[PDB]
Amino acid sequence: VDTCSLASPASVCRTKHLHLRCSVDFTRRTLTGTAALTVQSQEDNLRSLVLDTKDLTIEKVVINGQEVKYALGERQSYKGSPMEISLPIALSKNQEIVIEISFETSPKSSALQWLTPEQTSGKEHPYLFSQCQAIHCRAILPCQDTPSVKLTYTAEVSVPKELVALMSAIRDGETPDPEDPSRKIYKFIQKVPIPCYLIALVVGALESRQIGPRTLVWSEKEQVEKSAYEFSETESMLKIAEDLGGPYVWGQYDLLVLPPSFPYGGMENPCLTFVTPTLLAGDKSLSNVIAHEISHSWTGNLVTNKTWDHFWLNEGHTVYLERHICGRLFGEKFRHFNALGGWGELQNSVKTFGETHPFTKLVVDLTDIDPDVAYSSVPYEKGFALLFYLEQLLGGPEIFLGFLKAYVEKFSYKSITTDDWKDFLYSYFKDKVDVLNQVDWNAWLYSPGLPPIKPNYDMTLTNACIALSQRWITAKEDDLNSFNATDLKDLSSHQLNEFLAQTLQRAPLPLGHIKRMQEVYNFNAINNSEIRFRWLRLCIQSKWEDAIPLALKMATEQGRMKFTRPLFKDLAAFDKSHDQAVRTYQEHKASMHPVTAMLVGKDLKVD
Ligand SMILES: Nc1nc(-c2ccc(Cc3ccccc3)cc2)co1
Ligand SMILES: [Yb+3]
Ligand SMILES: [Yb+3]
Ligand SMILES: [Yb+3]
Ligand SMILES: [Yb+3]
Repeated sequence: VDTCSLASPASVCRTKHLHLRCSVDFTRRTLTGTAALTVQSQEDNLRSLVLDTKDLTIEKVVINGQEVKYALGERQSYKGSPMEISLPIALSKNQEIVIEISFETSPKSSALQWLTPEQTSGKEHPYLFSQCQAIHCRAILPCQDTPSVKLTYTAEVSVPKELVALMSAIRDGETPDPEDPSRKIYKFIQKVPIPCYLIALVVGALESRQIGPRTLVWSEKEQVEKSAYEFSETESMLKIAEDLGGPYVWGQYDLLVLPPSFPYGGMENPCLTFVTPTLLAGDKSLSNVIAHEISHSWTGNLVTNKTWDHFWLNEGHTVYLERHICGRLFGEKFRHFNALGGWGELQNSVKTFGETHPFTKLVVDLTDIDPDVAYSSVPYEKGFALLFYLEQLLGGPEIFLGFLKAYVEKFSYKSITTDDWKDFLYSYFKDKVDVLNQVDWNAWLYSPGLPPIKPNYDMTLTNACIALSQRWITAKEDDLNSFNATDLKDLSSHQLNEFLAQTLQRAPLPLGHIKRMQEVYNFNAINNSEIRFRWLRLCIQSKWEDAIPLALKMATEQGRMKFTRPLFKDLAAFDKSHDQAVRTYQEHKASMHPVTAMLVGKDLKVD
């Protein structure tokens, strides 16, 4: 049972296919159309079924060419409203029918952000993009909005002819709209079954550049050249990922660089990974996010979590593969450096939530929890830490990678639970069951807080970061003169970020130390978003009033939640910036992504 879905479960009926025909109306901020669901009964004498919806207007439901009865239930908060459909003829087990639902979305759809021309790079055209994970697909179309059900899909999308539509699917042509010569229809096919959280749409003034044999980058024209360079390692990462995971089954691997309000670093929409433009550091240094989205083509998109309580299966295995791709490209010492950084992010999340908090468990219970409120680094890093621990326990990365490949092959096209994973781990490692039974499974999977054992990490690349951080933390006023730009000369961007992260873990530092850091290191000049984020948090938490306009600008000029939520929270916690933080939120809230708007409002206690 999926506690986040109000739809008929997969034991009752299963959507096999969606045919979406829709029109994007930027004047009304609506998507209007038909969703034709091919549904297979899983029981005898099926006479009704229930779909998820959220803020959808339903015009009619058509089966066998006639309108049928349907009823929308009372709204259940973030879950939306269940839609019960009375079938005209009882179905036997395995019988399939087509249900055609005529619907329109709400301008406030939590799946969608509608941008005005002034919010875009080009300033002439508007822009739309979706983000369905976890349970926002129901705010675009009626569906069994659960990852326990996988379907293929086809779509035809009518847009103003000056604009381009793309989806999480193979492009299947474009024509003038035969109903309206001011519009174009773009067609799409997704022939690999997916959970519906992977459906995605973008409409805007998009251009493409080829960067590899199976990859185009898409953005507004102003970002194409920088994006092509930034993501040039993509084909190399795809080849490594195929070596680790088995064949790439999805045909194309395109990248779409969204406007700056995209809420996440990336989203693994099949055939078309969506990425934040905050990756555009100019030196490819944030390419781990691409390695992570590539990895999801296996762990998440092929093997899927059955319910959101088991989300760690998706993210932990993806971080694990991501860090192997980066280790194959840049060395094993680098993989251990990134692994140890992730432990630090886990320490931070556990300290923030508290060590007894239920969202620090690996397997969570999202009954009556908004999944967007539970989202954190925990499933990423506690999930990675478990796999990295098991790697060490079971004989190292070569051996554990054999398990990963076999796991993907076993559960390809399926939706699974933690128990399914664990049973297969035990089956695969049958000759090492004595080692597996040493694991404290109850603590790792079901207990809050830090895991009960910390893995072993190579320290080679970390040591200079720790040493410099400790020099600053232990410095007194009379030591500040000893710091110099030469301190950084042998540090990569990754090490500078880790130096900041280590130092931020001990924040605040005295204001004179932070002033001295700017004087000698000129961190205000650095445009790398991860470095800048941690530098600005360090400054604000250390009560540097000069950093307030910089922090407010970064919090509002982009909307990646990783950056925006903690910058707003730091600014609200500094008495000198509190009022500006709340005022700035209130002035921007109407033109924010709807999920970001909600979560920053929760964080700032501003309703
Ligand atoms: N260990 C652990 N898992 C979670 C968790 C589970 C599911 C989700 C849903 C979600 C929401 C938004 C975007 C992507 C996924 C979030 C967190 C927490 O702790
Ligand atoms: Yb029957
Ligand atoms: Yb075709
Ligand atoms: Yb039409
Ligand atoms: Yb078993």
